[PDB]
Amino acid sequence: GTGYDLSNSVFSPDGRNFQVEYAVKAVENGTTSIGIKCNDGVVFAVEKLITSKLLVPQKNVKIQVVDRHIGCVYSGLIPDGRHLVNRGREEAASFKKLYKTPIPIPAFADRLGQYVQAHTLYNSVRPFGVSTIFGGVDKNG
Amino acid sequence: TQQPIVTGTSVISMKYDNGVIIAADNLGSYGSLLRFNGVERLIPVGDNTVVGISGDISDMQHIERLLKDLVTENAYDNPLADAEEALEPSYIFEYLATVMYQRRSKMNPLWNAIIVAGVQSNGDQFLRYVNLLGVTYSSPTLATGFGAHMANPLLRKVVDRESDIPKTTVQVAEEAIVNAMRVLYYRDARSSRNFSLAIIDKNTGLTFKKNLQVENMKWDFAKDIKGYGTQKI
Repeated sequence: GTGYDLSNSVFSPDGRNFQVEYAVKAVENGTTSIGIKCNDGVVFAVEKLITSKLLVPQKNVKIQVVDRHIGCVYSGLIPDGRHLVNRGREEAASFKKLYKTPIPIPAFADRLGQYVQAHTLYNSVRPFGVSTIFGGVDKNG
Repeated sequence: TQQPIVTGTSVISMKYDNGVIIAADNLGSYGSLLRFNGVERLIPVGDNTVVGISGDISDMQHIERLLKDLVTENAYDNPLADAEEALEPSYIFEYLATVMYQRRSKMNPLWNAIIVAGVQSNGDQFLRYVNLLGVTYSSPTLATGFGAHMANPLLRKVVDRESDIPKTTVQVAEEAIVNAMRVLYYRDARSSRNFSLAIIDKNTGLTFKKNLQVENMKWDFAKDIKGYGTQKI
C-alpha cells in the first residue's frame, strides 16, 4: 500500500527509507560546500549567501573545527550540522582522554557515521538534514 | 580522600614592574626517594599564563590535561581565539579555583597547591594562589610548601608592598628568585638542583627557561666543622 514515508525507521517495499531520502532534499536545497585533498593536507570552502547588507561581513562563520586538527563544513540545515559537530567534539575528546593521541580522521569519520546511522534506526528521531564534508591530517597523511 | 604519592616541592613567584616571574624545580619525589629528575612543574597556557603546581604529580598531570582541553574548547567557534577572546590568566585561575573547591567539597581533593602567574590583556600583572582546600589568595610574592617559609621572606625584602612593584626590575626580580631557589636547595630535603623559571612580561611576552642549575654555592666552611661539641680533630 502506501504511508511508508511517514515514519523514519520503516522500510518501503523496495527496501528504501524515504525519510532519509527526504532529508537529502533538505541538503540539496542548502548552500554549496566543498573539500579538496592536497598532497599534504585538505582544504574546505563554502558559499555564504548574503541575504542583505545588514549581515555583518566575515562574522557568521560556518566552517567548524574539531579538536585542533580537523575541519568540518556542511550543507543543509545548519543547526543539524552544529549538533553533529558538538557530538564530534565530545567524541574526539573521549578518544584523546583514553588513548592520548589525537583522533585519527578515519576513526573520527566512523564516529560521525555511527551516530548519523543511529538516527535512521528509530521513528522517535528524524535523520540529519545535512551532508558533512570534513577531514584533516593524522599519523599517516 | 587520598594520600599524595609522587610529589613536587616548592613553587615560588613574584611580580615586578612589567610582569611576573615563577619558578619550580624538576623533581618528582616518592617519599624520601628522589625518584624522577625530569619533571616539568611549570605549565604554560598560551602566551600570557604559566601555572606552577606542587603536590601530587598524578593530579598535576590530570590538571595539565584539563588546561589543554580548556585551550581546545576556547578555540571552538571562536574566530577571536588568538585575539580578544583568548584565555586570560584570570579565567585559567577562576576555573582551577572552582574545580579545587568542588573536589574538596566532595571529600576527594586534587592534592596540590597551585600558583597561576600571568599578564592580563590590559597589561596588569596576575598572580594568585589556590590549593587542595580551595583556599585562594593574592600577594606581591607567592610560594608553596617550604617556599612559603623560606622564599617569601627573601622575596618580600624586594617587594614588601604594592608600591614596591613599579620600582622592581626583571633583573632584580629574577636574581631574587634564583637566590631563593639556592636557599631552598640548601634547606629543603625534597628539593633538586635543577629547575625551570618562567618570565611573563607585558612587552617581551613569555620567556620559558629550562635546565637551570643552582650555582655559586657556599660549602667551603664545612671543612672547619668537626665533631658536635668537644671534638677537635
